[PDB]
Amino acid sequence: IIIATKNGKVRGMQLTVFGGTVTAFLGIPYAQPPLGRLRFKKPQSLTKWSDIWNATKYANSCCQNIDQSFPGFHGSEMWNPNTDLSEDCLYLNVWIPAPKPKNATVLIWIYGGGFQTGTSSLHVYDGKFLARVERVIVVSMNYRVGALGFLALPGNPEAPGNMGLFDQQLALQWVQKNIAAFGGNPKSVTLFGESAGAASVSLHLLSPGSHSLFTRAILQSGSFNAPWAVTSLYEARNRTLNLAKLTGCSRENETEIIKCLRNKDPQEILLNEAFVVPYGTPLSVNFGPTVDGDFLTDMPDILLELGQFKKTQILVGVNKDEGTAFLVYGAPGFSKDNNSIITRKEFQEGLKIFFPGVSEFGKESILFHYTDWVDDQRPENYREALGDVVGDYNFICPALEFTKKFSEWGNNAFFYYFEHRSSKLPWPEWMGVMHGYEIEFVFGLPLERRDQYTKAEEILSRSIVKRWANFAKYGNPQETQNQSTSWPVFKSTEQKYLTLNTESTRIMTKLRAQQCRFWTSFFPKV
Ligand SMILES: *[C@@H]1O[C@H](CO[C@@H]2O[C@@H](C)[C@@H](O)[C@@H](O)[C@@H]2O)[C@@H](O[C@@H]2O[C@H](CO)[C@@H](O)[C@H](O)[C@H]2NC(C)=O)[C@H](O)[C@H]1NC(C)=O
Ligand SMILES: *[C@@H]1O[C@H](CO[C@@H]2O[C@@H](C)[C@@H](O)[C@@H](O)[C@@H]2O)[C@@H](O[C@@H]2O[C@H](CO)[C@@H](O)[C@H](O)[C@H]2NC(C)=O)[C@H](O)[C@H]1NC(C)=O
Ligand SMILES: *[C@@H]1O[C@H](CO[C@@H]2O[C@@H](C)[C@@H](O)[C@@H](O)[C@@H]2O)[C@@H](O)[C@H](O)[C@H]1NC(C)=O
Ligand SMILES: *[C@@H]1O[C@H](CO)[C@@H](O)[C@H](O)[C@H]1NC(C)=O
Ligand SMILES: *[C@@H]1O[C@H](CO)[C@@H](O)[C@H](O)[C@H]1NC(C)=O
Ligand SMILES: *[C@@H]1O[C@H](CO)[C@@H](O)[C@H](O)[C@H]1NC(C)=O
Repeated sequence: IIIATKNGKVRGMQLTVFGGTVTAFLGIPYAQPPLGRLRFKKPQSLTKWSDIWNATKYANSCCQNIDQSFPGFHGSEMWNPNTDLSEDCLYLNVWIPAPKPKNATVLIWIYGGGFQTGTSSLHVYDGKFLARVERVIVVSMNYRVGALGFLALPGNPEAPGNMGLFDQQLALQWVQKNIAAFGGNPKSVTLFGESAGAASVSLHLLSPGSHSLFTRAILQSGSFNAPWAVTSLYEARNRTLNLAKLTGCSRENETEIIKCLRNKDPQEILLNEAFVVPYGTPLSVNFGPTVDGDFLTDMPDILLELGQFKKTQILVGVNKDEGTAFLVYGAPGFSKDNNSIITRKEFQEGLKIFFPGVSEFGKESILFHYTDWVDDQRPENYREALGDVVGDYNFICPALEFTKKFSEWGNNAFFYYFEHRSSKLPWPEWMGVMHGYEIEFVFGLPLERRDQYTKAEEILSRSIVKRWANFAKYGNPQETQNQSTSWPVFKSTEQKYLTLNTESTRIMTKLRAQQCRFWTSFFPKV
């Protein structure tokens, strides 16, 4: 219950899970607190300690604006930090099965949230069920989000960009140096993540500094080639300057700007992040990954296109209704509290909200491609169309394109389409299988017969958990014991994918083929 790590001993705590025991180490530091002269810098190496570090509580979450759009509503508030905000947030968590394993595969979770929010302490990222049920080790880290994590003056070590990515990288390396002491196999490390975390995972596939830090990869609802995932070096600079002016820190010595931004206080930086883009959307990523020339040596689309990435197996997937969650955060006529039937002209107005800098002709080409109703009468037609637009453009099509390009270089890839709507889903039914609501199934929360999930959800979560684990341990996401549908590899020819739900597990082909041809080939031209 005490473990010696390369920088000191840490005390853990024991959890009882399903008539058994998991050992939890919550809040292990892994970097020097990035405070004072360290803010905006790459994380620094943690200096040794002689005590027992008490790893018994989740540590501070990184500073972030929180979602206040639905005060008191669990659908939104379940994603807000459940631990004090602080700049002193570079901690990680380890769940180890009991008894202590001897060469366990390690699952490293990277949370998502548009690169501006999120924290490893969330209830639906609790790693104890995976450790209990499949006897893997689960690791998760906090990493700096927003401008504190991704503010970029490229080339300038005072604000080089991609600090949050380097936080993640530092944690991956902590797993390399220390997880063997916990009973884990550092040669069997699977990164998994969702949304911006999935996109983070995919950039770890392109980053040479990360190639030796993990074995395999799982990408849930995200990848770097998503339109939100990489800030241009153009946007990045115009955005730090806009931050600087809104903080009265505009100097000409760009390091003087950073030193000036360093003595502003977190909430003053946080309050101004929102306005560095002239027009934002519910998908805005004001401060995200950039081609820093360090973590990321070239535009990632080129590296993807030209085969420059770690060669290994990947597991990629998306949910049936990725886009709906964003509609009630700005789109006219939408509300979580009715069925949000919108008209044609509301739909068009919605496009102007989601595609502000897109020409009139671009916005018409979207309307044209999505408004060809099989049934002209359905009053939901435009409501569903807008969600499909938002989901295909932002998630499903970039994910498919990522998997095609990655598998063309010879590696086994598996693709899933999650289409089960949680029976506990607090959001209205019309929003469907929403962005982020497969995470609870992946982490095995429906395995706890106490918390209001159906039988069928237990069965499906149990199968997903087995498949994620077999992918991590063995590179192959099969459930071999219970006469399950075999999960085929995804090849750029047949493009077979696996659907996940309670009813039927079907092999299908060429997900959203007609919609993605518009987004991936035509639309980038406009
Ligand atoms: C590049 O920077 C300028 C400055 O942004 C403005 O000031 C910031 C501090 C912030 O408050 C933003 O909301 C502002 O927009 C941007 O130029 C402005 O453009 C918008 C309309 O596009 C408008 O507010 C003003 O006409 C412009 N202001 C100035 C001083 O020129 C510009 O949009 C930024 N981005 C790009 C891609 O050019
Ligand atoms: C669904 O609800 C939306 C959201 O607006 C409502 O306004 C509050 C007063 C309350 O009634 C809540 O349920 C919502 O927050 C409706 O959009 C509104 O529509 C009316 C009439 O068109 C208009 O006055 C408002 O500007 C709209 N608000 C917006 C666009 O934010 C919508 O009409 C409702 N749809 C259905 C089918 O009931
Ligand atoms: C670290 O914790 C030591 C023992 O704490 C034990 O665990 C917690 C959960 C409580 O149940 C406590 O009563 C247990 O004994 C302390 O003795 C020690 O002082 C702590 N160290 C620091 C630096 O806080
Ligand atoms: C763990 O497995 C690796 C190969 O994945 C092996 O080289 C190593 O010796 C093993 N360590 C143990 C069993 O302690
Ligand atoms: C001002 O900028 C120069 C480079 O133009 C840099 O060398 C110097 O360190 C900056 N001033 C301070 C006080 O850092
Ligand atoms: C396989 O089926 C058994 C019932 O025979 C069930 O208890 C078990 O949880 C299932 N395992 C998986 C991985 O689905």
